[PDB]
Amino acid sequence: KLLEHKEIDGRLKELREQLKELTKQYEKSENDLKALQSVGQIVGEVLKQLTEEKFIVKATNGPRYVVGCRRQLDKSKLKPGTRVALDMTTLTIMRYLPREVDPLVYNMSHEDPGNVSYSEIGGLSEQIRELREVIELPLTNPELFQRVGIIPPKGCLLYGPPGTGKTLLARAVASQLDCNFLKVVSSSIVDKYIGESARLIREMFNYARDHQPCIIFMDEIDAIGGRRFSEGTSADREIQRTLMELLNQMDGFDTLHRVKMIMATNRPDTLDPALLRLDRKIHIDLPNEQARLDILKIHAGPITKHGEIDYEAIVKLSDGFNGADLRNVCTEAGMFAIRADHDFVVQEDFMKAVRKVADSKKLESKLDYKPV
Amino acid sequence: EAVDQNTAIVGSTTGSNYYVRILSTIDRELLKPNASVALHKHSNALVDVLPPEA
Amino acid sequence: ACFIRVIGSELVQKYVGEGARMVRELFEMARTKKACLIFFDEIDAIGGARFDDGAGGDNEVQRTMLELINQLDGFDPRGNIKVLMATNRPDTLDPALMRP
Amino acid sequence: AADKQTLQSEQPLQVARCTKIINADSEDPKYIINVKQFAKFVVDLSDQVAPTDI
Amino acid sequence: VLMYGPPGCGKTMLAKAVAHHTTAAFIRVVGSEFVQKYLGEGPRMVRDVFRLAKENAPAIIFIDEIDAIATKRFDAQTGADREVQRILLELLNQMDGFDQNVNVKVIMA
Amino acid sequence: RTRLLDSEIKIMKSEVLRVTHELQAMKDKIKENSEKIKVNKTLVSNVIELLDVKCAVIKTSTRQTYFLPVIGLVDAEKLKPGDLVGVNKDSYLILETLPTEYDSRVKAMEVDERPTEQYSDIGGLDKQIQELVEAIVLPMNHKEKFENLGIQPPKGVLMYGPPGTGKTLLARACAAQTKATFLKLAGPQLVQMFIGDGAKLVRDAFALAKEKAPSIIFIDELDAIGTKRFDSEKAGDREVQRTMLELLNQLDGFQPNTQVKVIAATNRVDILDPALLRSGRLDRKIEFPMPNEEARARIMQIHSRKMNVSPDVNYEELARCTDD
Ligand SMILES: Nc1ncnc2c1ncn2[C@@H]1O[C@H](COP(=O)(O)OP(=O)(O)OP(O)(O)=S)[C@@H](O)[C@H]1O
Ligand SMILES: Nc1ncnc2c1ncn2[C@@H]1O[C@H](COP(=O)(O)OP(=O)(O)OP(O)(O)=S)[C@@H](O)[C@H]1O
Repeated sequence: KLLEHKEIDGRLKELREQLKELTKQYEKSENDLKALQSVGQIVGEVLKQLTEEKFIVKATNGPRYVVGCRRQLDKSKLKPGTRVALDMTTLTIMRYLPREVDPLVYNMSHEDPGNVSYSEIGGLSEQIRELREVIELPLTNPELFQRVGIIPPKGCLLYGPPGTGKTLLARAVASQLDCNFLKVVSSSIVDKYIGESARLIREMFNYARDHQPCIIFMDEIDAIGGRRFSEGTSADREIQRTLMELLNQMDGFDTLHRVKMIMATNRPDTLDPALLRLDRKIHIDLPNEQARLDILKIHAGPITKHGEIDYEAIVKLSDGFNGADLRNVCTEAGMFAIRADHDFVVQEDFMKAVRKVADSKKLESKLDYKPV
Repeated sequence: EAVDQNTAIVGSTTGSNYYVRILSTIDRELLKPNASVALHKHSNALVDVLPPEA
Repeated sequence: ACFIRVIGSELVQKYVGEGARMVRELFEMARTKKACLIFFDEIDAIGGARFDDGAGGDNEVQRTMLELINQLDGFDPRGNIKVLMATNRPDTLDPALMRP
Repeated sequence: AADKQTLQSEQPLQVARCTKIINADSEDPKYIINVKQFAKFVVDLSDQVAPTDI
Repeated sequence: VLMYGPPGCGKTMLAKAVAHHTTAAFIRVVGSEFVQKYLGEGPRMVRDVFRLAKENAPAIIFIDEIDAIATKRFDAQTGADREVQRILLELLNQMDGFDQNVNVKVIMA
Repeated sequence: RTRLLDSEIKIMKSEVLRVTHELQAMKDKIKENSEKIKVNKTLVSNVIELLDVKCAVIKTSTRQTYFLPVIGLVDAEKLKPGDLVGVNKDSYLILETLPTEYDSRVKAMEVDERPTEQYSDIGGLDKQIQELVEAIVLPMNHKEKFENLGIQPPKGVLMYGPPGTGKTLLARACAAQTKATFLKLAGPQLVQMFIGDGAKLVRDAFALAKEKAPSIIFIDELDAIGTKRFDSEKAGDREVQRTMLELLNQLDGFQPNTQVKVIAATNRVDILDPALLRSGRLDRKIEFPMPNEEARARIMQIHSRKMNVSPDVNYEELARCTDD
């Protein structure tokens, strides 16, 4: 009768798990006690190192002082400009740390949603390789440019109808290369002041200078990149100011290594000539019959359909439609099927979607403007 | 501004200019500029002035 | 025989809820008496379309006007009271004011 | 000196600055406050008050 | 002195070449950094620049921004009243006519 | 059974270990948690950024910077760079996170008046009934049905019609019949002198919608500042384009989320840009035809029902003798 054995075994294992979790929690509690004891550390700025101990500083949000480091903050790399922390009591430097990251950068560096690789949207069959010849050329390896020597460019410029795939091209390249896509669109930089936009721009340039394989994305540069007229509104003067600053930053003084730009907008004609000098205006070309049908297919893979969808019917039913367009086509097909809730899809519903999208095309006008 | 021997009204960087005494051994012909003076926190007692800053 | 002047210009006050507090003050002083008159003007200066700005400023108008919506007609309506908000122009209306 | 010592006898209390309110929380009122201009204050009142007279 | 680089140029490149072959206390800046919100920010910037320049060594310094910065059109009472005021004021008051021993020959283009 | 004694010894040891865990946890927690509550009770501030080489900095209500090597009483995932947090003034350890990332009238954009109204009232809008239901109440609840088939739910509707066919009536219908997240939007309330308002508005509203998935955003006369682009020589302002393009690359360009419920209850759509209607923004574009002959009389009797009527009223003659 070993009932005591297994019973005490279960009780002791339960008490073991319980006491382990609760003692680890008591340890975390003493740890939070230490965190209280580990007082916050004001962040000031050393204005200049007078001597190897007298570091002339000013509080980032207060007066100025001259104190020293704790023991081993490695003054070697510590020079006027680097961000440090200070003592609670004596203001002495307790820890230096990397510089700020200016929140807006994270807003254009951390939103990136992972998605499909580089085979979703059609019409860019030859563009897929074109984009790769600049998109993985430095990313894969620059050592080829020791045999050859050619200095790496910074990027190029896209165009085409709005949201018709340039957005989706950027999404595909992001979710395909997957290294350092800084997804910036620069749509609301200038609120009402002058140098703030250029200021954050300089910050982004430095940030990119930190890490090597940085990737710069810039869509809808319309009201930021733009063209420099005579003195317009104060805002116009600020825009042209940051333009020249951005144009002066391009050349700067030191080569920003291993960073690549992505200039994009609906209307890249808006850019000033002094700026439009971007190896070439790569285009997402109009999906034609082959491309239209390719995207139409890819929009209809995971349907509860059958071997019924009439392909050439929708093909000739079309007058130019991109991946987003024929995505809407398959969607309105499944919707006019869901009108009365048809879980399957017949190409009849494809034709009803053709009706709806042709009705939408009535709301189009003047659908092209050439840049440069 | 200086008033008497080793004592001067000195602009602060905290928010309150003060008229404090200074270390007398400082060369009297060096407290003329609004240069980077340095004092104690509470005492606000000038120890020396530094030429450069910012 | 009742006529109480409350001009929307004076109603341009810079204290949050103080406008709404005056709303309740006037609305209940009116309900004490009867056949009253309350004459809000400069609704051009007050506003008819719910303009919103991130300025963090004219939102005492927001709370005040929602309190007004609450306390004018329905929830002890004006009845023997007339609370009048009028304009120079029906230019900026709102789907909340055309109510009979 | 008609009351020149009662004012020196009222002294046992010095509290309650301006302290404007902002809003309040739930599961406890936790009314939110700014004193004059300094900052926002999600306070918990002195329970010897009314949870709605604030 | 002065330069101007149009399409297919390299005027700035020349400046950086000289920046190499120069071997003294030269500081580089951009005039765009002079436009902010509060009073005299960029003006006081260039002022203290002049001070520290004539202080360290009257050898060399250079700044690179002319367009939308050195604006002779002082005449539009719509935008940049105090802004263009302080901009062009710093520009001309720092011109000083000249100073003849400082920051020898900044350029722009 | 000789091992039973050793098992009883080990069980007494496990009981003493559970009691010791009880002591070290609860007894010490009296003190620790009581101090935490004190900081909470007895007496709101911003996160700056994150390091873990855990290592975070504090931005105060008094706008002051304070690093810490260890955060402590909160979780870094519950945080991010630039986060409001109710923090110990003294310890400079974050106590709790502040989930009030919402503006004043950007939050007031969620309205709750919601007067009731059904499709029976509106006369002459039968197809409006059908399509409004199918594209409002079903994307509100039957989101999976489109996924069952596997294409997409509808993506935006365009409510157009001359003044006296009604489009905001569809807003009121979506309000009454559907009880999802009310969040209006209109045209005139976009007019601003402060240049650059709709950007932060749209971003924060998108985050809040991520919190509030049944995100109904009825934008009456959405064509107001979302308009056909212009091209001239200094003839025209820009901030409209700032906010418009910002919303373009906010909604479109990224963030696929079927929570989208966006509608334009304007009068005309000819002033709208081709950048505003293609395939994911306002998918369907159905019109508000003039009440034909007796749809007018239907609306009329909807007015002519509550108010007491002498039944000697044939609405047919009425509707006929006032055509168009
Ligand atoms: N021959 C060249 N070889 C390599 N890079 C060159 C050459 N010429 C110009 N560049 C590029 O242009 C920059 C330096 O020339 P700059 O004089 O700054 O051009 P620019 O006259 O300012 O024309 P902008 O500013 O681009 S409109 C460097 O960053 C180079 O990348
Ligand atoms: N089927 C209908 N049911 C109710 N009212 C209708 C109908 N058709 C036309 N109307 C008229 O149209 C008005 C409805 O306008 P709404 O769109 O709800 O609000 P609104 O502010 O006028 O928006 P507009 O003018 O259409 S852009 C009512 O006053 C009705 O008299």
